[PDB]
Amino acid sequence: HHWGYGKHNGPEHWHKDFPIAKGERQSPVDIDTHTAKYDPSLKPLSVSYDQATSLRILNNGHAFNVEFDDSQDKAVLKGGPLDGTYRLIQFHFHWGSLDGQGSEHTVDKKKYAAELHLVHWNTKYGDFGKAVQQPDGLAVLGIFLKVGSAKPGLQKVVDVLDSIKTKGKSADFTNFDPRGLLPESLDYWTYPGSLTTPPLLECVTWIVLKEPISVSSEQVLKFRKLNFNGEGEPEELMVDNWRPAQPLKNRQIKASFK
Ligand SMILES: COc1ccc(C[C@H]2SC(=O)NC2=O)c(OC)c1
Ligand SMILES: [Zn+2]
Repeated sequence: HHWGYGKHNGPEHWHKDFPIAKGERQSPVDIDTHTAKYDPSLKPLSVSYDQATSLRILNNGHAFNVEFDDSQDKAVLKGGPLDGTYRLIQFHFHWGSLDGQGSEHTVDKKKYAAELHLVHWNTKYGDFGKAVQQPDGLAVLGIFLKVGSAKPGLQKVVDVLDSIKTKGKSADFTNFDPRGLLPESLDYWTYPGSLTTPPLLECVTWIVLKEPISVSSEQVLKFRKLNFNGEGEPEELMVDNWRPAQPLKNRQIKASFK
């Protein structure tokens, strides 16, 4: 599979190798704030990242992933719409060429500069590969980025990017605290969806925070210096690595807040 984000291999082409691209619960979606309904049944959201163990940062030619040790319940997401325990395995971002685009989810059609995805898997399925074959296998916590003041908790990530410029490069990335990427409020929207890259599996409970985080123009500029290509290949800047909004179809987006 040679999927990407260019004219010739981008989102509009994915359906040929991955027919689920036109399925019934695809992500991302536009979040219409005037349609999403407060759900009093949602339990409190619990982000328990105190024992998180980051390992490594990898440029995979699509984004960069910060990977965690998920061999035990060290960093978990629970509560909200979720039944049981979801283990943090990695986070990554999607971003734009310009500050007015980059997010995958949109809010009343507004695009943010970027979007952070913290990917977790349901521990009742034993491993990640099994979890992605289930409708309730993953929980992705999505956080919007806007350009304003610098995010201090992001700078350790920004500073390692020079060392993973091209596809297939990785670097040791220990002792990174993902709590420094969260906004103040955990108010969220939730809906059932999919992975936003191939293989596009319909296995995700999306939890999208309402409050964006602010990052500096300098921070996001350094994201944009990454490369999609491998070392020694013609430079293709890693920008606009986002899938656009997909049809909502027969789904409701629930709000955790009034
Ligand atoms: C096979 O299971 C997976 C799971 C998650 C991703 C990451 C995707 S899903 C998302 O929300 N954003 C992304 O980039 C994946 O990518 C190959 C593959
Ligand atoms: Zn993502």
